[PDB]
Amino acid sequence: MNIIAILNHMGVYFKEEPIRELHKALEALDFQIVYPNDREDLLKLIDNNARLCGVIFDWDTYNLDLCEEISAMNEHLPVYAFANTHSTLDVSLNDLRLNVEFFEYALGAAQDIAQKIRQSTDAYIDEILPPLTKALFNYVKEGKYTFCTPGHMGGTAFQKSPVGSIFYDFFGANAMKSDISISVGELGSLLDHSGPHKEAEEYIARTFNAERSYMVTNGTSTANKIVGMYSAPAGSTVLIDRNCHKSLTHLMMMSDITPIYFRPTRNAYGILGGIPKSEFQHDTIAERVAQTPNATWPVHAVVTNSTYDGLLYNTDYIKEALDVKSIHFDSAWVPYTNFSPIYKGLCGMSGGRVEGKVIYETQSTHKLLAAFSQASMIHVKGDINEETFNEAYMMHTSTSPHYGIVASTETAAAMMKGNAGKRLINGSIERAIRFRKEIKRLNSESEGWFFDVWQPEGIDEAKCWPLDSKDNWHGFKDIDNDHMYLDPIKVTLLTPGMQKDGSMADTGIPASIVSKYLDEHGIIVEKTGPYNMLFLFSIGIDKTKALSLLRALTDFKRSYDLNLRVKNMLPSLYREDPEFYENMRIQELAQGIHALIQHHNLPDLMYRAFEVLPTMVMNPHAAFQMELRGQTEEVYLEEMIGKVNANMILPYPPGVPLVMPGEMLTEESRPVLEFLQMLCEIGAHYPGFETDIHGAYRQADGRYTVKVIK
Amino acid sequence: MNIIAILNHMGVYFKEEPIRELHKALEALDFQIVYPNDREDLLKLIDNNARLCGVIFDWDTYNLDLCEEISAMNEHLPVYAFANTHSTLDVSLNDLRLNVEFFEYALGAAQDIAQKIRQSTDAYIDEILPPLTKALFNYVKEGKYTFCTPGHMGGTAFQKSPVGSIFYDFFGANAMKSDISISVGELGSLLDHSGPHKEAEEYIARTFNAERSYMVTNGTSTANKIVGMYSAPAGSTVLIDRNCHKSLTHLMMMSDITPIYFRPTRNAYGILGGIPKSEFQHDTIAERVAQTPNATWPVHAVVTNSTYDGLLYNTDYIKEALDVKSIHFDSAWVPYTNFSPIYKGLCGMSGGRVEGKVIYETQSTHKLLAAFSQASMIHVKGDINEETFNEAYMMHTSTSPHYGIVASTETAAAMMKGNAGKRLINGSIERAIRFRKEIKRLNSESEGWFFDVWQPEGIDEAKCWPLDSKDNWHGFKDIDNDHMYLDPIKVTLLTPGMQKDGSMADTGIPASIVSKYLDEHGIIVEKTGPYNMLFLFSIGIDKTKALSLLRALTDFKRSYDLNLRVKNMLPSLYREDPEFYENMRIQELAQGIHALIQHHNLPDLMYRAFEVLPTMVMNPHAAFQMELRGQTEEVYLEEMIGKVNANMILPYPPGVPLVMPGEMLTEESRPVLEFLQMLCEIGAHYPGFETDIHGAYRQADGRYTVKVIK
Amino acid sequence: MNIIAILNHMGVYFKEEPIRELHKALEALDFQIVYPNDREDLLKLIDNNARLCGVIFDWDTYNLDLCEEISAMNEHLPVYAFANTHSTLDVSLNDLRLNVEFFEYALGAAQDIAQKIRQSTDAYIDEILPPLTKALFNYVKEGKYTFCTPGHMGGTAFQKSPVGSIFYDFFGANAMKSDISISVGELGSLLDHSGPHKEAEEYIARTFNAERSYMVTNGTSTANKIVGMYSAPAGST
Ligand SMILES: Cc1ncc(COP(=O)(O)O)c(/C=N/N[C@H](CCCCN)C(=O)O)c1O
Ligand SMILES: Cc1ncc(COP(=O)(O)O)c(/C=N/N[C@H](CCCCN)C(=O)O)c1O
Ligand SMILES: Cc1ncc(COP(=O)(O)O)c(/C=N/N[C@H](CCCCN)C(=O)O)c1O
Repeated sequence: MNIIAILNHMGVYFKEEPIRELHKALEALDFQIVYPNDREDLLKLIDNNARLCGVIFDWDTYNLDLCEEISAMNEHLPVYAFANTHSTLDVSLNDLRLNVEFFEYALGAAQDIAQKIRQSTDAYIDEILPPLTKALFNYVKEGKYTFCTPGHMGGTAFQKSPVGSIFYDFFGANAMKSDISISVGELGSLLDHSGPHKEAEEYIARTFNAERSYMVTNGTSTANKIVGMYSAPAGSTVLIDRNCHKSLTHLMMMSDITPIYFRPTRNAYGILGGIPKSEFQHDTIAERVAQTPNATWPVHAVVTNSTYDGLLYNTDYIKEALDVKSIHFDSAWVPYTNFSPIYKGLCGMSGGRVEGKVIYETQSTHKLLAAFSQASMIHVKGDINEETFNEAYMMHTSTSPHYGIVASTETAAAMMKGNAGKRLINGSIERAIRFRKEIKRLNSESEGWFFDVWQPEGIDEAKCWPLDSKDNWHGFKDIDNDHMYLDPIKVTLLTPGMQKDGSMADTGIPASIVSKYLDEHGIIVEKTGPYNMLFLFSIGIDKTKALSLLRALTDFKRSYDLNLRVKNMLPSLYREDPEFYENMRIQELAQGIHALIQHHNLPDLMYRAFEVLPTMVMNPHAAFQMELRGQTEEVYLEEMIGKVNANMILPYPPGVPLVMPGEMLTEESRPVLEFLQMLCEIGAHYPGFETDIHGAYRQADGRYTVKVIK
Repeated sequence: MNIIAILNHMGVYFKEEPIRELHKALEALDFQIVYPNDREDLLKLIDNNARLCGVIFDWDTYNLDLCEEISAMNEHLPVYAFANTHSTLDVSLNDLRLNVEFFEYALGAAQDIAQKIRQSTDAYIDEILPPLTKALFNYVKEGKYTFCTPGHMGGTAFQKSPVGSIFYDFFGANAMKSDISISVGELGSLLDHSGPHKEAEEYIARTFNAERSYMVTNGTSTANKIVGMYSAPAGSTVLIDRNCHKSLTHLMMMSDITPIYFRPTRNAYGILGGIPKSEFQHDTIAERVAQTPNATWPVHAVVTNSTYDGLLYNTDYIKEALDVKSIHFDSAWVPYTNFSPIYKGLCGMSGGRVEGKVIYETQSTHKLLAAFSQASMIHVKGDINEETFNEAYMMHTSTSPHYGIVASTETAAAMMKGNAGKRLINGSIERAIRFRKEIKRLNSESEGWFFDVWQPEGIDEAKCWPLDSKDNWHGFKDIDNDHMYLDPIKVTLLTPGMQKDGSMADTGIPASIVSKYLDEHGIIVEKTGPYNMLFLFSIGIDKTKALSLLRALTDFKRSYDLNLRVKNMLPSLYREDPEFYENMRIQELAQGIHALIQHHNLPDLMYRAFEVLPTMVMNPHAAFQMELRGQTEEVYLEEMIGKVNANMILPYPPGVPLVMPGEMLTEESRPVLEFLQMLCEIGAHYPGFETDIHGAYRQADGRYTVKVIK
Repeated sequence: MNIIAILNHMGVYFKEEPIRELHKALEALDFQIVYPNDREDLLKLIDNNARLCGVIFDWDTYNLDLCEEISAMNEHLPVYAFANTHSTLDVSLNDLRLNVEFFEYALGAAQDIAQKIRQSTDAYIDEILPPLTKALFNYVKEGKYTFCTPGHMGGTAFQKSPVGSIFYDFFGANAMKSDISISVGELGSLLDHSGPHKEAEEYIARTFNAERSYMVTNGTSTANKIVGMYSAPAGST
């Protein structure tokens, strides 16, 4: 934050000489001087380099509208205008609102002006920094000696060891000096909500449209556990999205609560759909309560918004129709809502208080914003017991929080403020839309197969595209209108292999092969389905990465059409089993995997298996408790009918839980067993594509076992 | 790790010129060349700089015993010997065991030798690095493009923002690039225990003398909860150290487990003593089970070893005598055991398998070793159900672990390997002992008051000093012999105010004032008691910090004797309340606090309050569940007698839980109430010394309230 | 107050190279480094140059009695001892009374030691400065814009005039920037005996063995008139 831009190269000594003296004086204050050639050059320089901390220009040459253009991108960016002919009568109120400091041309005045510019730079840094992060930076500047934990003592222990010195050099001195504990009392305490930490929370609460905000250092898994534990005492009933993360299952296995599951939809690709509106109706909930033993009217409800693939709910309807006092939205995938108007009414915090209800949002700051991993936010709108919620929060938060993660959470809040943050979010949205349009365009010019994007046909402007019943791009059957919206940030690319009606095509390219190819060429997809790939076009994706992705996809298509050897096209896959892939070509491998999927009819089997709910003999807490007591045995896959499952069965695809602890497979739920057996059979044919079923254990004979209650 | 030391100043061109050529060629490979003046200079240089990666010396001038001296400090540090007169007949087997590579003198041979030295440096780095950290570093060197979480995409989003650019510049590019998720499949999965992660675990298990090892990214709080949840099913009885961390209390509030509390001792200073051997006897436990309602024979037992003040147990006796199938040692404060012989038999992992028992150790790697905060280890010795334990582990571990914390854990394991790690631990122990001896010496030669050190009178050699019933330095009454030992690392300094018999002196200086003075002068103590101050002499403490501490203590004594103004001595304290501290001098403030402590008789009241156990109406789980249901009201301090506490009451001092959730104060436990009232009265007299009682809430009127069940 | 004396010419790399690095890091912080040839040279240099703000020496070569000799001339002058063989057991209470800060020899540790020495230099300057003078210097460092008397506004009016510019160059910028009035409320008021002014009086009273002290800006003529007028009412002898 030490780059100062000086405009103009005028030809009068009485201006150039003071500017050269000021250049020397600023360099004496550790500033880096850059010289844009014109106004447009300066604007581009500001737009591309966030470390530009100041602009110096001649007022005689440029009017104060240049400051308006500068403030359109960064309203806090200090501007220094040198006045020669204009006086105090040449400035208006609107101009006086801009962040301009006025200086004059004079020999020998460079030291004072350089000091003024230094003070202005410090003030700008102070203004844009959030409170807790600024306090942490100041503490690191202090350089105090610690005799407390962590114990590496600001990295000294690492510097005393060779391997530790490598670690120190990799992570740097500042990452070690900022690693502190509550023994440093000037920083306050995360658990006590005191000092800068306290202000941090309020800062966050104002940035994310929340009444109360809590910082979590063990991810949205821990955030979900905290919210669920405060909301649902032992013996209560909770509505749970079936498309819930495994953390909700862990919470259920932790606390004795009775679950009643919302039933979401899906398509042929295996993309999880939204919960139909009827499932939020009071009569449906009452019927499920009556049909569920030891179940009363639910006191908490958890909905996944959005889904992994980017399907957001109209949350106003849910907040109005869900007759539950506590509504929690697992928004791990959408922390950027409230920073763009396209998400209005599509998130838990949207709007104001709900009478007689409390609304929670759990957000993975580290997922779609800029924050270190495990950084999570809990946002509360409504009435809570602050003491009791603080107890539930302390039971899951460590007494030695990582200050880097907490500061990253606060800095993520800070990065969303002002014109710079608005431009960040809007630019990411526009980049994703441009990539989607380019994928469609390339598909049009392509002669033969090419990747498609799972989206509406004619996307034009920046918005969350609604999923209507008339259209068939989304693949959902009889969908509710004004219910589900597609997030433009989450870009799903489709590989060939499925038809418009949901059936399989004669040929197809499993998306896992494309994922491996991208990995070999330095591109990491977020996740891969049977014929879909998810790419996150977050604030961290630039034009370079999008163009590289396009080039890699085109190169894959060219290589596949040429039918190259798997040895050369996928070197890592060949290294997995050189004998099996010695002479195989990419087309033969892709067609073999597609033929396995088609002959076993994976899409229909997966859909049928996930549209029938296994019967709940006991809640997950009871099954886990009897598992901890040793009352469990390992049986084979085919013998699981009539057995109470002890663990969660989470297969890939589709990547969501199919069987919950305390659930039993019957003749009605036999599709679950045959889908699992199909997955086990398919995963044993190609050495680089194994069966991935959490909760199932592969034996030496290749058979798969599950753990069930005796 | 690019510093090469050349020990050579010969006066022959046929050696000098090839060495100069080698210097230029090594500099071309980005090596920093240093020139020690002699053998002793080279040895000191190696001892003081862990970034030295190679030694080049002339074999004619120096025999191979110099390599022996080098390997005494670093057995992997490559040595390059230039042979002129010696041949293959001049090397013995013992010399051949040393890591020495032989070269020859020749013009024009510098490039090949420099390449060989580069390969040797890379081999050295590879040899000392642990596997998972090496994989992380290699992945960062790859520089791939991510379309997955975290979403800052290696820090790109940070570089696109001004405040984010400040954050990026502070933490550095490598910290942000190493932040990844399981979408990068080559690094494996911590949750799945696959790939390099798996190797890391095995590596850790071999370094810490554990059968199995698990890495926790949410601290020893989460590690304790995982161990307890696996070991204690709902409805089971657990033996719990009363000197337990709040995490064990949180686990009891989470799971319906019935606790039976061990009773540790304490001294006049409030230092928590060890649990007497009688509490571990089968008859005592059986009697407690008979008296405790809804209690069976305990299936789990948790012991805090060591204590906060550094008291380790003879763990062999506990393992032999404690008739519990599951014994868990909360060793958050002692992760360096197994790395020094003085701790033999003083930790859970010491020795081998206990027949019919499982032993757990929970270590805060980030507390006394070199690791990032929240890094913890679970060490298991004995038979466990790996699948059930893995489920319990997943229930508390986030699906997006901080890879930096995981790598810091592995690097902490690697830092203990070899002669360098042995020298690190031994140097820390010897530094702590030298500081203790210096404190004793300064006390002996001081005229008047001086800081004391809680230790035996005649500490000479490096060992854990036993606490004998004959000596009275430790202040414990009728202690068992060969039971408790003092860890030399944990240095407790005593300020005047107490007497040798346990009563308080006429005058005294509370340790909080000394703590504030040290904070003002850049020294952070671990924690402060009424008259004691704890300092951690970890591997991160050097001679510089120890001498700085001594200087600061002498400065405090001088300033206090001069009776300076509080305005000048403690500027922050005066800034808290300028009107109250306007004319106060340090002696008056210290004497006022000491007079309050004496008049209220804090030591005797605290001892009595922690000597009587409050009666357990219900276990903490029941109280917390009924608190989550709104069945809790708020009463004042004087009205808690006969009420069931809803939350744990943790007073400071002594910093350990006094009242647990579900416990009720009676006439037998009225000293608890008197002690709490005394603390509330004492904390309202000086604006910088407030009452610190977790679970008690100060109101506007100044009175303190606690909440109980209605 | 930026002259640091470094005292040794040892013949070992593991000490010489860190000292050279510290020399570079101290020059980066605007310090002037001097190299006395021996102990007596250093003592004479300290005696003859009050602008010496620090002494760096090797603890192996010189015991802490050299710090005693230095403190005999200036008890607040910071000394920096580099410890190699001596440990915490080699220092006594009397030595611990001296204003010595201890460092170690290590490559790459120069920036931290330079920052520590800078903080020590600032503390030394603060300790020797009186309160009101310190406040005036700090205010001048703030560089505020005044719309109040004196009216030259920190010397701007002098810089706007040729003869005024000669006057300004002669008297210097700090003299004109420190010439302020009570409109700057943070400096307090001499007439009201408030703020740093009040502290100044107390400071003066302690230094001159007086119960009360008053500052006069019009000489002992005015001081005598004040004392006499308070002491001698009209009509007295
Ligand atoms: C809806 C929802 N709610 C909560 C959480 C827990 O949040 P976390 O602890 O991870 O911060 C997640 C986490 N999903 N990601 C993990 C894998 C890590 C990311 C790999 N690129 C998974 O797929 O299991 C979630 O999807
Ligand atoms: C016996 C025992 N067992 C487990 C834990 C949890 O380990 P953690 O989650 O913190 O890694 C702790 C934690 N003690 N330290 C914390 C914070 C200290 C910060 C200043 N140095 C506290 O005082 O409450 C413990 O003392
Ligand atoms: C006993 C006594 N009491 C008070 C004062 C007034 O003090 P002042 O206003 O000057 O600060 C003076 C002043 N004497 N100085 C002048 C000579 C000027 C300096 C020549 N080098 C004189 O002799 O006339 C004094 O001698």
